[PDB]
Amino acid sequence: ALALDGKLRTDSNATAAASTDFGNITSALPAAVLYPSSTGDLVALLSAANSTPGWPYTIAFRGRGHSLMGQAFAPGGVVVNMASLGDAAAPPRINVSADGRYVDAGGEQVWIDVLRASLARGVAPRSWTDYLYLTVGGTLSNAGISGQAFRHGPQISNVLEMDVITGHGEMVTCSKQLNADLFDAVLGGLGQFGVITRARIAVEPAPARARWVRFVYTDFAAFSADQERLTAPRSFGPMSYVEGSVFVNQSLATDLANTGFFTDADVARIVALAGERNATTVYSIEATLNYAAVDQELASVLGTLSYVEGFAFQRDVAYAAFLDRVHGEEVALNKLGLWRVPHPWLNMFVPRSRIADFDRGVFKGILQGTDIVGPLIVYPLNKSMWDDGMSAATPSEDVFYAVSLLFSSNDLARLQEQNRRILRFCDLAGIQYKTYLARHTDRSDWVRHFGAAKWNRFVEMKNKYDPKRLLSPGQDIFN
Ligand SMILES: *Cc1cc2c(cc1C)nc1c(=O)[nH]c(=O)nc-1n2C[C@H](O)[C@H](O)[C@H](O)COP(=O)(O)OP(=O)(O)OC[C@H]1O[C@@H](n2cnc3c(N)ncnc32)[C@H](O)[C@@H]1O
Ligand SMILES: *[C@@H]1O[C@H](CO)[C@@H](O[C@@H]2O[C@H](CO)[C@@H](O)[C@H](O)[C@H]2NC(C)=O)[C@H](O)[C@H]1NC(C)=O
Ligand SMILES: CC(C)=CCNc1ncnc2[nH]cnc12
Ligand SMILES: *[C@@H]1O[C@H](CO)[C@@H](O)[C@H](O)[C@H]1NC(C)=O
Ligand SMILES: *[C@@H]1O[C@H](CO)[C@@H](O)[C@H](O)[C@H]1NC(C)=O
Ligand SMILES: *[C@@H]1O[C@H](CO)[C@@H](O)[C@H](O)[C@H]1NC(C)=O
Repeated sequence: ALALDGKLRTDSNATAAASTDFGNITSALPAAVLYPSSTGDLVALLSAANSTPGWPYTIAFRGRGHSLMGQAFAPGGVVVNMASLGDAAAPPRINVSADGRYVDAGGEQVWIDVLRASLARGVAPRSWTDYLYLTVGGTLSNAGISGQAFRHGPQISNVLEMDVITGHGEMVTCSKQLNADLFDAVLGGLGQFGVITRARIAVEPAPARARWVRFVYTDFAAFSADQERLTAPRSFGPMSYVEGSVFVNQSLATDLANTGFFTDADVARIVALAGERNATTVYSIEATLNYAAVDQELASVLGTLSYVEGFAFQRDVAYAAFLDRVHGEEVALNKLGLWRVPHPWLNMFVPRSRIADFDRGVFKGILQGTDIVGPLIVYPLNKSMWDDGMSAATPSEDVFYAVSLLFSSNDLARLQEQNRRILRFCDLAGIQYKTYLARHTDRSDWVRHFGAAKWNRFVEMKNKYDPKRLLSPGQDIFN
């Protein structure tokens, strides 16, 4: 039925393209790839899967395949090429509401396109990812975090409603008011319960510009205290975005230059500072203020901080240019063949009470004396802005840190071993971290990830919405 319409492809080129991801570490060939022209095609697949005894195929939903460890694969199954839903010129897959208070976006749509459509109506989503070439459905199946999340929550806290087709092949509209169980399950739900075909995203009046600062520290305690100050509830302070980065001594000049923020003269000044202080690690807060009034507002906030005097660095850019900053980084790295490489990324949420310990063991310990390529990102988040009824798992403390160690790769085995060593350190130290963007490979690890109560809920939702255990098998939770 679908295959004859050219939609279900089994040819080598189709299966090969759906067999690798951004991680570039694991691969798994699907039996077939669906190229749906409409949500009707997805209903048809899931309905067939639901109603057919001896249905052979697991089903994954490939967004843009930005997964690190095969989460978007369907080994010997069917991968849905979600992008196909956006092929047709009409009808539009992104609709800003009549009053401009939300934007409807297809699950397959990339956030960069949501941005552009929103800005055309003078509005924009409030909560982002660092990198915009990711799908709406993909980030919402994880959490979606960036420097705005401290004050607006992750992207999953900025969804009004969704259309989801479940593993039963039923199209369901869900929200806090209707089918809330599915709504909560799908958000951070790792593609386990159904496919998001549309999500209603909160927007705000679009700021025109961002004053964009980097502040330099040699002292982790000062660096982290200041991040916590900037992101503390008052309602929040003036900063629109707060992240941070870590720079190890061995690759200091190189890693500073690789931010794309510091000029060569800037780098030289920071290298000189680290030298005089014999610092093994340098830290930088990255913050923005969306908008002479800016000058005074910025001066007032900076006055509350304790970065090294002389080491505030400023840029002033269009809001959209700030948001899409990493696109330029990809273009540059790709030209040098340094983008499409293995990415043994380590991402976790570390409770505030143990972040100094993590710094001691990892940044001042394990990572020392290595050539680091890729950003090491660290910044606090506020639990209050997360909904613990949703599937996403976070640490128990009111404040926890996003720690994203974005290693680019004989190097791969070394980096993989290093990541195991970091996790070993955390476990031995009794740090109650949660992984993010990682898949686990046995039951006990997944149960630990969610905790007993949330796991049991996760299973209840799985039985309700995907009883055959077909969906997103690359997460290795039920497969
Ligand atoms: C590649 C990368 C990823 C990334 C990032 C920067 C880069 C260069 N920066 C991020 C950031 O700042 N903050 C953040 O939260 N995440 C960031 N990411 C990671 C990214 O969110 C994940 O890669 C995520 O998976 C989104 O990527 P993508 O849209 O390409 O989705 P996928 O990898 O193909 O699929 C992931 C899982 O979700 C299921 N899925 C996909 N679409 C749907 C829909 N529509 N409905 C239900 N489930 C869906 C897949 O089956 C798979 O399991
Ligand atoms: C954006 O809005 C348009 C309405 O203008 C939606 O287009 C309709 O979509 C349904 C099914 O998705 C079709 O049966 C109709 O024929 C379409 N109407 C028009 C006027 O073309 C579109 O679905 C919306 N997009 C999203 C993702 O919500
Ligand atoms: C959570 C996560 C994977 C964030 C990734 N962020 C980024 N990923 C790749 N390049 C970047 N440059 C700045 N931030 C970058
Ligand atoms: C990673 O990318 C390279 C191209 O540089 C490719 O040859 C290789 O097969 C990929 N590996 C995986 C597991 O995706
Ligand atoms: C799912 O399958 C069952 C048969 O066990 C059937 O009763 C139901 O109609 C199916 N739903 C859809 C939408 O295919
Ligand atoms: C920083 O690393 C360089 C080698 O790359 C070394 O010469 C220097 O001693 C290191 N600085 C400190 C204080 O660790």
